[PDB]
Amino acid sequence: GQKINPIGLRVGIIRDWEAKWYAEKDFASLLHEDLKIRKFIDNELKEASVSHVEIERAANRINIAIHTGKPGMVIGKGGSEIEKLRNKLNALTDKKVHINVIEIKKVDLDARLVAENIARQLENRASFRRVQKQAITRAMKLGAKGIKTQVSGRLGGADIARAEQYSEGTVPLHTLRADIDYAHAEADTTYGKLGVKVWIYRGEVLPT
Amino acid sequence: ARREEETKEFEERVVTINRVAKVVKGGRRFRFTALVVVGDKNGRVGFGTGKAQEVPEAIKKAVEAAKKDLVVVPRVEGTTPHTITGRYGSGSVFMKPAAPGTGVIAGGPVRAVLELAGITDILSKSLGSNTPINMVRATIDGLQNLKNAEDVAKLRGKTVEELYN
Amino acid sequence: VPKRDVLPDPIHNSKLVTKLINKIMLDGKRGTAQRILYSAFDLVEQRSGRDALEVFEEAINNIMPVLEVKARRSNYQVPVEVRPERRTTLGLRWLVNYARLRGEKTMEDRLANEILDAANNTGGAVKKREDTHKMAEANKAFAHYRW
RNA sequence: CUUGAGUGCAGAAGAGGAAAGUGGAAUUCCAUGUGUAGCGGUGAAAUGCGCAGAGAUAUGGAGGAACACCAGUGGCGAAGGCGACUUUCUGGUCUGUAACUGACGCUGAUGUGCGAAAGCGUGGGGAUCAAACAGGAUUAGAUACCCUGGUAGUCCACGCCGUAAACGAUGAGUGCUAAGUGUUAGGGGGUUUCCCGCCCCUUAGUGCUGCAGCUAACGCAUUAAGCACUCCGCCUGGGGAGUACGACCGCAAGGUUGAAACUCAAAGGAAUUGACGGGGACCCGCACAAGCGGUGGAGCAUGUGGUUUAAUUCGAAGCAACGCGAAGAACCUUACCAAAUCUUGACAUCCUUUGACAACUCUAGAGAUAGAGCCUUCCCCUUCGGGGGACAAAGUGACAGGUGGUGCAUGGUUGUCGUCAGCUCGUGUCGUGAGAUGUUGGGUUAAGUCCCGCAACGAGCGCAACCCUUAAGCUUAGUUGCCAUCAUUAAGUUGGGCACUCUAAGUUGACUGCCGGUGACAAACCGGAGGAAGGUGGGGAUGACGUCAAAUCAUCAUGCCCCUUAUGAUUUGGGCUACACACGUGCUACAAUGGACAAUACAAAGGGCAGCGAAACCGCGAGGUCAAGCAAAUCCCAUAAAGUUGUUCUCAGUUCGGAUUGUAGUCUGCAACUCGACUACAUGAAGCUGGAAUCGCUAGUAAUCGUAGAUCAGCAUGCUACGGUGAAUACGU
Ligand SMILES: [Mg+2]
Repeated sequence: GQKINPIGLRVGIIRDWEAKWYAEKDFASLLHEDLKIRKFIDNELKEASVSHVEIERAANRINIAIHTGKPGMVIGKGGSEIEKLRNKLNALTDKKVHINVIEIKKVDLDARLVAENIARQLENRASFRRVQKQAITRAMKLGAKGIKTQVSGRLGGADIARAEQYSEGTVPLHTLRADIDYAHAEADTTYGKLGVKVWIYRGEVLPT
Repeated sequence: ARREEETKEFEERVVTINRVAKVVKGGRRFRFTALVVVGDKNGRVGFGTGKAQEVPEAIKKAVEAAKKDLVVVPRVEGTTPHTITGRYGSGSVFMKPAAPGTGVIAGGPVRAVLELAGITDILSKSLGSNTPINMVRATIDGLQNLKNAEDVAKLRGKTVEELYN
Repeated sequence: VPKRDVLPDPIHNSKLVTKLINKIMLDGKRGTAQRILYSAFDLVEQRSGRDALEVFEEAINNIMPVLEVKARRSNYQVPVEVRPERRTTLGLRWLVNYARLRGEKTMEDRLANEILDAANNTGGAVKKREDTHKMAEANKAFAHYRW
């Protein structure tokens, strides 16, 4: 309790993992191989604002793909960048890779992108409300059945913390065939720290 | 409603806000509010109100109900025809016309009213209660029970210019 | 809310045995009660030669209340008929519970003494009958004009 | 002059008043007859009355007070008030009438008088009822409620006080303005043979619902709180205070008149929402009952408190902290303490400066460490430099670090109210408004579940499902699984087989869904069949808006604040585990369903690669040698135990129990001294079912037996799952 994330509930049925490889019971070498991948990507995230990266892993190789709204940041002009990133990766990965960018579609309706965005306007001291109303508003143009959008902490860089939410549309949550994009974020200006809890719902579909 | 028309010019104008509560066990659910008047300052004005969990919602809803109720407000010479006293729920009121060049003299709310119905020079003192609402309802009660020379001499068998203010 | 019966037991052929063994089964050892009871119906016939159903059925009539009380409200308490289910349940319940209270060292001597004395209208089972039927159906006057 | 007012004339009614008179029941007191042992009272009792015969029962006597039915939102009167009846005297009112006088009227200061009950005087009376009082009881106490008695007084007459929620908290009088509907005394008319019956109308008071309108709202509405006029009285924030001084009246208590000082920023009305009620209606729940078993006693383990301490490391504290974080405390961990030790530091990034990196011994030291030998050695790319992952010791400013405080500044995370069934938003309506409306009512459900009805229509979150698991079957596939047909065998071990079991994949099925009744035909309830499984089939996961300024800065992250040659650092040893005591959690006991010995059958689930430890051998034993198979349906963990059959025991602090202590040994780890675990011998504790209070649980449940794992050099009575045996009761709210 109290509530949970849907993703650890919907997983097992309607989402594969962000990470995939052979068990053999030796995980720790390979899972904490993945762990540094999970670290370094922040230095793409800061410019890219990516949703999620997969790691498929065949026997002798690695195959990943980063979900972005901004390809041009990471692809380089004509490929100037991803090779550089392979170079800075092999130095610690200590094994080959075929990093293969992926674009995510209806590109900016996504969750971690948009949660990150509203955090970004809270970084430069945007007032809280317009962020949320414009979030839901543009979301509703782009097509969706319902959205929730939340913030916590000391609003307006002010006294004891609060939390609100401006949801619209139906947000089927305690059901089990949803395929919703939950995320989370953080941001500091001067006082403590500010997180969020975005949500969406965009139609019912399985991975088979 | 009655008969909002969105066609004239408009100038919304705000009089107050409260923070107003309904206590349910545990917390205290409260709902900001506001009153509004809307007129063309050319011969039309009326109030409008509403409540919401947030201001812009409240004021906008108020304005949507605002246009829906109106009075014609017989005006003459950039001035009201004569003097009355309005009365509604102990929010009495008293107006009087004026030598021009004065400007409306009155309190905050009523000033926002008559300044929005395009009246220029007039004298008043609010009376009874100081509460903003029934003050206004006093005003428009009087303006609703108000007449000009054409409004009257029509009725009486005779006609103006043997009689005029 | 109904009863969910126990079927027969064909040792020795009857059903009250079936309802009996289960109460003696302290801590879920059904074979021990099975043994000592069945032997009790060997020995009760051995001493005082007769049938097991004579001593058993007759006793569990002799120790079997048919009128009884219950409290409610000051302190008043309705005299109340006993359902046949609870009738036998009380007979056997207080039967074993006092059959304990004899105080012998033997598995079955205590029982044969119990129901063969009960079948002679003696033993604390019969005294329990007489006490319950004493306070009951002696103060009936006040609590009887009710359900 | 007659329309206001008053007088008439003919009428109607009435608990209108004062005095006298009469009568029945009933209470009581006494007397008598009858007759015995209780009466009377309470929630339970007691005190009292009673064998001197009560009470109860019958007769008759006295005596005071009140008057059953009738009695009604009915009447009367100026109010207070007035209810048995009859007489005497006597006040006003309403109608009709209209001759009669012709404005004589309304209000009313100061004055004058009547005025509930209590109270007072003087005198009579004294049946009940009953302040004060006594006794009893309850109660911590009860001079209070309760009970038994019980005086003044209630009562009458003459006098006196002279007030009240004296209320409709609404001054008197006149006049105008929608209806409906009853009621009381009358009047006119039509119908009726006769109205006495029916109807229509009109006056006077009387009650209710209601518009116009008023009012802040509730509400009033021809009996105005409406529309107005006259006259009178009265108010100017609350406490101080109806107090004080003074006057006046009074037999007296006290009544009338009636301030101030100081002091407060409120006092207060009406209505909405929420909570609450020892207020009410309904339903549900291991909430009660019906039942079983336990804690509390006895000893042990574990944790908190305390005590004590160089330190006994911090947090958590009613449920909603106390076998929690801590799913592993010799060191390590460990934060705390003593000692020796350090300064870009234990450690991370940056610049220089280099360099691939290092190891084994000696010394000193407890280690930390250094003191010397020794050798780490430009490896990927070089054309003499260089570039590089990566080393380097030194400088080294930025720095680094803080288990350093604030969880009442925060993110994140989690409990709890509670899987309780509810909580909210839009549009529109009402309301001056806060708010209400929906979401209410009838019916219905485990469910704001659903139908119907309704100034409400819709949406969302929520329950349900949606998913995992479970109950049966069909297809598919057959090794390591199985062996039915057979052969063979220690043995399914192998030939052969995949029929069955099984293994995991796909699909069928259960949905008021089929029938019958009931029911607003509907929802839904009840029963019937079928099927393995009927009304969410069992279970799990899932936890609304929010609450407790709940918990965590010590998982982490972090604002602010603070430390810095130490609030940072390394190491050895130590403690986190103390011990007059209490508390809570749990274990084993207090023995014959029992104890000891021997034989003997039935599982499920999960783990094993530097780990499972098969066989055999030694040893009483923990264990030891030894090594086969084993990355697993293969082989090992791993006998399952309870049970079942047998022998013995025959009620003892016992062959009960199994604490504590000494000795002898096993393994792990360097080393088991604080402080590991384990076996063997000997010891042989308290304790013979648990007080006051108290917890768990409704069927595979409780009760009860053992197994596997995580954490793990060694160490779990605890935690999690796993199955085995397996019940009693559920009258009912
Ligand atoms: Mg009348």
